[PDB]
Amino acid sequence: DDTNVYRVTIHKTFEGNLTTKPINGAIFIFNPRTGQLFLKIIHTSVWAGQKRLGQLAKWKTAEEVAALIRSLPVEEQPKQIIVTRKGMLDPLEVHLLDFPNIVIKGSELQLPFQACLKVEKFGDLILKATEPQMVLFNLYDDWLKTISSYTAFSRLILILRALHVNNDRAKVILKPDKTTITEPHHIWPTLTDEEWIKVEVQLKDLILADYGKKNNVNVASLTQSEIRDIILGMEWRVRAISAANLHLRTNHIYVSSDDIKETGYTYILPKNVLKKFICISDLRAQIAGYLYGVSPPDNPQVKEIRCIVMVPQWGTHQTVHLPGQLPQHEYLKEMEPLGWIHTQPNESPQLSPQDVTTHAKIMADNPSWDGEKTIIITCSFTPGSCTLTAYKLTPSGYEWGRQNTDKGNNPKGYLPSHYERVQMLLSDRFLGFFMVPAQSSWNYNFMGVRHDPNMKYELQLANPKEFYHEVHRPSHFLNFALLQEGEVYSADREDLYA
Amino acid sequence: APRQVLDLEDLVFTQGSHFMANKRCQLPDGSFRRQRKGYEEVHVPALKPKPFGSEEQLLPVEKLPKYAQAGFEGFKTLNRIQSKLYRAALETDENLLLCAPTGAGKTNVALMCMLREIGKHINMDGTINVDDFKIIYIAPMRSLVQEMVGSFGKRLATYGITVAELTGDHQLCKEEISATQIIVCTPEKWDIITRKGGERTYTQLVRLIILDEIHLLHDDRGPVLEALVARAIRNIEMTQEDVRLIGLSATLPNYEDVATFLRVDPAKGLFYFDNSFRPVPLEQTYVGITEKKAIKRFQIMNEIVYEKIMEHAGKNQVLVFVHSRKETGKTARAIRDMCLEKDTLGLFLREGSASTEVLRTEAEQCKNLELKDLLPYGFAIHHAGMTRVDRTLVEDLFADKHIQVLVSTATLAWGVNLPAHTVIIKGTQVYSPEKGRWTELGALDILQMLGRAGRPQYDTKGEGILITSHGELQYYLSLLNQQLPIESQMVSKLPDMLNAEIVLGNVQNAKDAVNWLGYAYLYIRMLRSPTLYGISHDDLKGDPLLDQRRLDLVHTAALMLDKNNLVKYDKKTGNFQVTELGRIASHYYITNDTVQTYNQLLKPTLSEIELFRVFSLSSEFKNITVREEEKLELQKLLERVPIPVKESIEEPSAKINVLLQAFISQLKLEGFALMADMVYVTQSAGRLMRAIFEIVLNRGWAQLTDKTLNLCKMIDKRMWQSMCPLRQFRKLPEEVVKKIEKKNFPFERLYDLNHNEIGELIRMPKMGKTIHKYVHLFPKLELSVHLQPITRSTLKVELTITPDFQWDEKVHGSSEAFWILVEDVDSEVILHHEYFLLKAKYAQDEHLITFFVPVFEPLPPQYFIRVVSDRWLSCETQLPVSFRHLILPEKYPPPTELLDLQPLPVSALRNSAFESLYQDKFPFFNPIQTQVFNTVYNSDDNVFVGAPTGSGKTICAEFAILRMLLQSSEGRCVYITPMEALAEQVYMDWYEKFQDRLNKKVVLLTGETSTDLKLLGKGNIIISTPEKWDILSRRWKQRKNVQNINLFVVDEVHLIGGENGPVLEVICSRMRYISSQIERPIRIVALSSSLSNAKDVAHWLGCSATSTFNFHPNVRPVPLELHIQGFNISHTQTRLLSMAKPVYHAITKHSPKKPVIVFVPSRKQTRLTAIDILTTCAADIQRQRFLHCTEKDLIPYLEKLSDSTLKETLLNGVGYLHEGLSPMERRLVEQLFSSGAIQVVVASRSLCWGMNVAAHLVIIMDTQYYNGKIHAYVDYPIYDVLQMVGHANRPLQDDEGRCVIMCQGSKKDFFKKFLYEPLPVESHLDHCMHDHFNAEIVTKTIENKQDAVDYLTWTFLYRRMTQNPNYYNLQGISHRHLSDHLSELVEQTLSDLEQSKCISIEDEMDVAPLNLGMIAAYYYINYTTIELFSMSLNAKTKVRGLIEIISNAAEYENIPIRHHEDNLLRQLAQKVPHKLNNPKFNDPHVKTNLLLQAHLSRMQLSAELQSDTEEILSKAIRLIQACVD
Repeated sequence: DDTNVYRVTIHKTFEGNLTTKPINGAIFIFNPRTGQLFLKIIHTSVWAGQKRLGQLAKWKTAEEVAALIRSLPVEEQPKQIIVTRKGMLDPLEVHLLDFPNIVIKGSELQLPFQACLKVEKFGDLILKATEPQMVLFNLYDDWLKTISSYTAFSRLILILRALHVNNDRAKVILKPDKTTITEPHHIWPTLTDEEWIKVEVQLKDLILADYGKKNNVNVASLTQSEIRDIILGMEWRVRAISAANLHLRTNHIYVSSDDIKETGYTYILPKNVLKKFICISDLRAQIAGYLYGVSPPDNPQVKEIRCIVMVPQWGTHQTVHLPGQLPQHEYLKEMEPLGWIHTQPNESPQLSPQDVTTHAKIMADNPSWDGEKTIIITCSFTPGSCTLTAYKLTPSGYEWGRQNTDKGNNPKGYLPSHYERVQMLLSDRFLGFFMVPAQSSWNYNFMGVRHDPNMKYELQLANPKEFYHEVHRPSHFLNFALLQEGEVYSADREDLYA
Repeated sequence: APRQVLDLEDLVFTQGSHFMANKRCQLPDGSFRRQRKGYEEVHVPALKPKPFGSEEQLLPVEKLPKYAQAGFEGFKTLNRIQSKLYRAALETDENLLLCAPTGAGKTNVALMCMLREIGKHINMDGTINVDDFKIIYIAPMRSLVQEMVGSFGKRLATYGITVAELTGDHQLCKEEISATQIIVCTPEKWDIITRKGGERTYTQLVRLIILDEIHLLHDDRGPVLEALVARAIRNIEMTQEDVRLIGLSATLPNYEDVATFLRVDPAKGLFYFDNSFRPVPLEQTYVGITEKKAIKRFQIMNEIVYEKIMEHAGKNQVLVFVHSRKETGKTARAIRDMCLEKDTLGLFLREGSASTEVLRTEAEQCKNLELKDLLPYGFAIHHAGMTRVDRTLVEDLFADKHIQVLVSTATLAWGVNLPAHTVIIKGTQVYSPEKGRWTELGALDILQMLGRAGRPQYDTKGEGILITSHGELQYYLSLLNQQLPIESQMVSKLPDMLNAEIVLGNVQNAKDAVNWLGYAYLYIRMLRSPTLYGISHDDLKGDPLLDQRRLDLVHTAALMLDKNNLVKYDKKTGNFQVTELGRIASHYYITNDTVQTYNQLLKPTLSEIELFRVFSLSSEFKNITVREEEKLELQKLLERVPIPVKESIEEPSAKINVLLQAFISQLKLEGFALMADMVYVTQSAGRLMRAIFEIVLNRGWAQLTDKTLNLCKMIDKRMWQSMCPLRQFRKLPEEVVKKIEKKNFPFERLYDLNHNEIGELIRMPKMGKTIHKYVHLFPKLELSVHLQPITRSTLKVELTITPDFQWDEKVHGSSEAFWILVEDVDSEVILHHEYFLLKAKYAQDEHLITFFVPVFEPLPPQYFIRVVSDRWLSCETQLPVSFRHLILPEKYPPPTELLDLQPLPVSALRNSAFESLYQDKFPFFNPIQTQVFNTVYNSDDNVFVGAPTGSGKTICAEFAILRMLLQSSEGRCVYITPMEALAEQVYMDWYEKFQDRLNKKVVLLTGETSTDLKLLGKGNIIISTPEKWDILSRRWKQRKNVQNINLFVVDEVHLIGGENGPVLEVICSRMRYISSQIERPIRIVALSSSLSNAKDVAHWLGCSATSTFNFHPNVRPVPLELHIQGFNISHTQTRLLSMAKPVYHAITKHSPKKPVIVFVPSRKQTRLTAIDILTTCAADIQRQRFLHCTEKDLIPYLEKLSDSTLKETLLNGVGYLHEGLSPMERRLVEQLFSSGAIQVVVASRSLCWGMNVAAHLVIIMDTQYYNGKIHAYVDYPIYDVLQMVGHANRPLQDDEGRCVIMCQGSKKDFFKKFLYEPLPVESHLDHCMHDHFNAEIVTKTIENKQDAVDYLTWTFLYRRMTQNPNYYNLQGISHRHLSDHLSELVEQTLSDLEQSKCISIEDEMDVAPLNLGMIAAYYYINYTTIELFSMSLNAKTKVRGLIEIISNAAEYENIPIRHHEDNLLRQLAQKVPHKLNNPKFNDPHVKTNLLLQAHLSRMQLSAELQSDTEEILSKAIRLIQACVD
């Protein structure tokens, strides 16, 4: 519910204008069986300098769910993100590729999730919110003992509707006694079984009676359908779907800036190749590519990656296994290899042991590339964006990745001293191109029967296609079991055109 | 008063073909009405025919025109209607209108009007060869049109005349229809052909229109017929060329008004008839169902049909009309169940047990169709649904009267001519996806279904039982009698009419819009009864001439298409402006609101999921819906698609998308509803995707164009490119395609295998042979390419493409169409595009196309050139353009500043005798002139002067010439122009400038070497040509008249870039060489246009930084505004055809008060263009506007006229300037155009060099030219066309100039790249060195290898080398790279020269001349010619062999052979004395051989070849003497 993220107030001026003061907003998220509410409240200090206000609160909500998905235990990473507000679905589906297997959808079925701020606790705490922070509370806190998650959802929804309608008869119902208190550690009044059932009657009759006295309706002659509807609301293909937005991520870059070793090389790349490469990659399908570049005249501390080489391979979640036979190419005949690079679904600030291992095992399988002068560029898919970094293995990481046979997640012999940084720069002055395999294209993603790192294949001075290209998925595209002579049936082929 | 818009929704007809416009009906003769339960049944008996009048005899084929009777065999007795019509049908080109019952025989009336139109072109010694005649025959239906074409082919082949049917794509089959006679087609066929332009390339020779069954005007299809009629009438009144208009329709009212709209005379051109002359008089019955529930109606229909079945179960024929797909077999078994449950009643359709061939009907048991259970009984079901030959096997025994009950669909009435006794038609409706659901069937459809009851041979009078509604039976009985009035649906497609005619250009302004909207059949309709057309009588009388109605109606279409970007103009102008998107939509027949949606949805990031969804949301099918009854199976339909539409939900968008994908996969969707939706959607899908593709490709989204080419191929072939390639060639089975598809074996490695290995992938040598032949039929284009750097950001790419698969003329057919697209570094957007259309002639040969592509700041590692066919599946060839080592040329310093000094008067130079021929001409010298004056007069330095043609370069040379004359009286000066026409023209100025005024004799170089040596030495001023001034004076050492030249001038010094400029370049080099050697200071004055490399030109030709002055073409005496005007078709024919409107329009728009020179590519194009401009100005009633004078003022100059074309063209004020007219005729035309009587001049492209008459407006139209050397088009020369653009300026009057470069899409881009920017000068010394090197080696100035190096140290390549070494492909610009380049170049040159037997190379350093070398040096012939002569001329040869040897010379192939000339010289060499062995007339060797044979035979030739033979003989003499030596 991003209904509360946008808030203002109106007051009369000495000019005669209704002067607008922005107020604390909050984007709310609910989970029924967890009884869980998480409201990310930003104080009015947010919209001081931003011209746009409504779409701004919307984008803030989408980015907020994005960073919350980045911070929340992956064990709780949900499959779907349902949105009361339609405009969330767009920026959410833009930013939540950071949970790319989390689909975004809007609800035609609306919930009184914002008007549940008609409780003094949450509303007051929202207006008293002194800084930006997401807080959580337990709504059905007491129910789950001898009640169901489903019934807790239905009851919270109905009572929320009744509170959004009047909240005065709702306070009458919710404090009908002076001795019956509510648990303060809980959200709702802890009532007995028959007490909660009677409160269900109160809230349901409230919804029905207010509905009828509003709509001049014979609300007793309404069915259970109208009653239920009114009370509770209004009366790899995943990759083929998500990966098509790879062009929107390109225009959002982050280049890891940190302490400068200030002795080694610094890698400067033109960003158009990185855009096109994240476009020929996907959100989870990681692409691998060997970089090629030049050092500028009289500028030995700079290594500008001015060309991309894509060799026959495929990419998985955490690793990428590329051709052991490396690229020979005339277009890079005056060039040098500066190492490797991979797109990444997962975001952490540590150079992959598997990647650095392939790198050291390539610098030891070919001494032409210099180990300390080899670097691996990881392009991580952050909330609706790409963040790029380039790290390099010293002799320590080199030994680790060279003799390291088991490429597990945290193997025997990983270390925080293993990898080292180099500084990278995006540049808008010079552009290169890419070179890809000859007899097939780079991508064998859907084809594992034709995969080998020793594979014999040339490189070609040409551009690539997207990951899901009609070529590099030969499986489904040739899937055709057809009865031909059906075309004689229904022989009305009226054309009249050409 | 401004026009007032009307709400264009309601004033038109809803649900066409069912209108029932009349408010009452009329009873027939014996109509009887019986009111029964559940249905009211009305019956009307057969008619009594109109009695033949007294003294009336029918017509056989004997007393008819003799040439007409051919092909009418077997037909001795015609129908009386055709008999009475044939007199005027054979004797009159009047517009004819027929209204007669279906089956009356008007078909043969139109057939006879076509046979007589064929006889209109005939010969004594030649047959009906149709190079003079063509026709357009618009028949209503596809099956009937196909049937008529198939029959009239054989019937009409009697003379050998071919009737073709119109299905062919635009450019694939166009020259085949050009190889066709009368074209049979549909209204939409003709409409799409006209919006594509297909009608005007055939027009002026297609003098007949044959419209059959025009009654669909009342149906919604009426818009196409009305567009045809309106455009026909309007264009005919503009062209004044006649055309026969023959329409045939059923018997109904409004035929007089339709004839009026057709411009048909009711006096002698009317043929009207009722239902009384019918072939078999029809007794009709309408069973109207008033039942409230269709649940009752549906079985009531079965019961009433059972009654109508047991009625004619006697000796009779029932033809059952069923409306649904499987309804053919579904109406079956209902009669069977009635007959079976009737207790052995209803059956027994024969005369006994043994009779009527029941054993035959049983023994015909096996058919792939449902004949199994239907043939043993007499009632059967027939359709194209079941099979192909089973329809034939049903119709055979039907004609044998062995099937007295046959259930079929309206495709039967659309099918071949087969008769029937009685009809029983159930339903009266169809399922139309154009409006979205069930609709009353077509009027023409019901007339068709009632057109097959009753035979001419066995059946006497026919009947019919139609089960329809009691409410719609009023319309249905007023249809079966002459009571339905034929109205129009014009206002519906009036928007598409406006868009199409505005793209077509016959209607630009609101005036032409009203003139066109008055051309509709709707115009006569509103004129005679606006009643149902949208006006009350008071305002109707208040606007009687429909002026106000044409002011209102047009406005609505104009504004709607204006908002939807098919038009753009405010209420201010009224003149229309169609753009690329409107063009794509109008040409590819997608809706204009769908085109708006497509323009708004089209984005660079369009994925497949979004592209197919945008195609499904097209406004073409706003009537398609997603019913639940099929939405259950719709789940599966979404499940079987590989590309997910999942953003789309269960509704018409996703249903259309998943129908697209299910069809593409060839997936079976159970429901007939979804089936029909698929039919219509995928029928218009090709068109929609084609429009979107053209749009996004022209917009430049390369990724969108790739997605759209994938979609286009997949929608053409109804398949996926991920499937085996040979699935597009019908030859190899699905089993074989799947056998190749089972395992992982890319196509791209299927070629390198052997014939056995190609099948050994699946282990089947049985296929290896045919699979191999298929792989050799698999299309491939092969690409080589070169890159040449001209400018820093601007480069050129020259590609050669050869077909790498031998074509199959049954599959490849006429030609191969593809796109070659130049793309940037990462290939996201396209840089440029050339659409390749290669005919059957040019397969397997390299295709050499030259186009320019730029670069930008971030120098890229590689660009792309992608050549992929239009229709092919999985066939493409990309070509890298590697720029990693690319270094473009130096950015040239900017131009010299235009400083302001006083306009120098002509008395500035203190000489009055020099001011005399200057002052009286121009009062003030140009800024460039007054700036140059100081350095050009008061100094003795060498000048390089850049100013574009028209800034006074002649004065820049003349000041220095007068300066040399002032320096000394007897000083010498030689000016050189490599353009012979320019040299002669400037000599024409200098003759009066010098000989009379200054007395300094002027001499212009000539071919005769002795005569030219003598010419010099008498005159102090010598104008010259490049070859005449180089060949002579290359050895000038002894001729003392050369070294004394104190002044040398050179006109058009930028010309180095083109071929044959090496002569003048070596000449200026040697000029400076002699200037150093003679010990005298020798001045040079070079005048050329603006060039970036002017600095290097000056530094080489002996000028310093301040003493150089180069100005850009933007500093001009009268500044010129130039524009690029595109016609987006690739065919040069289509471009030249559709460019005529812009030329006349530009005459009227930019310079209606100024003269217009229209430059066209060809000489004969000049007469034709004058004719076209005259036919465009004559319709514009203000005609004869290109003359400013009276009638009789021309007669004294027209008395000497030779071509009747030129006389009349000048009479209308146009006039043409070309070779074929006499020189005095050129003088007369030049006088007229320069004096202002003829406001227009049509000039051939070659005349832009020798144009001695100035002008105000220039229109350089169709900048291509069809060079026969490659037998293909090529760009006009850059500097030539630049001078052509300079040729439109009148310094005396005009303050600015107007130049219109009409060029194609790809050929206007090079204009934008080369015209507004100046052009540098290039050096081809690397290519043309050996000739002059040999001449000088003989002349003993080049004495060794190092001496040839010294020679290299002087030329133009020496300059441009480190300036742009990418031009001569020099891998280096440093000292050692330049040294090695010069060294190796001179080395290889002298080596080839010594191998040619021309020189002797001793010690590898020294070199000297020999016999052949001296021969060449003396005779001024090319080394190749000398080598061929030395190697061919032998002991026993004769005149014949030496003729061919000298004809194949180098300097003998420069003459070209023009278009379609391989026949003239062929028939000439048929009787030429010395025959040849396997020669092609496209080789200038055999061409010069033919010229030699003709000149030796003294037979007069046509001027086009006479000029050529003259040019040959004028040069052959030196070669002759050298060969004798």
